[PDB]
Amino acid sequence: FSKSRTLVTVEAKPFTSRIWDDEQNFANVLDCYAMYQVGERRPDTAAVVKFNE
Amino acid sequence: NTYRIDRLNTSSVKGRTSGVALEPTPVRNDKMLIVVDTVLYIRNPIDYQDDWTAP
Repeated sequence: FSKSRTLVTVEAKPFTSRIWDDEQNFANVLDCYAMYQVGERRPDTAAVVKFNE
Repeated sequence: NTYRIDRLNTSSVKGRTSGVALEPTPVRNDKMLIVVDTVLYIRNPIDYQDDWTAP
């Protein structure tokens, strides 16, 4: 594929690691979340090769 | 949580002639209460994803 025009990575929340103290439960729980979606703009620029054993 | 306001009654005029005893009359009273016991509320939770994908 092309490394500039074959793929796109739409991001609404980038990578984020966050530590919040739980008080009701004794816990310094650590969250680590990220929301995104990848789509293939211009699939004509990709060339996969299937391998039939 | 309570609140008190006292109340009071009234006496009545009565007649008398010569040698007649003056009948004593009570003046009743009471109290009134207002008690707060309910919490009005609005609870609107917005999820993170909807926050991250909407103004």
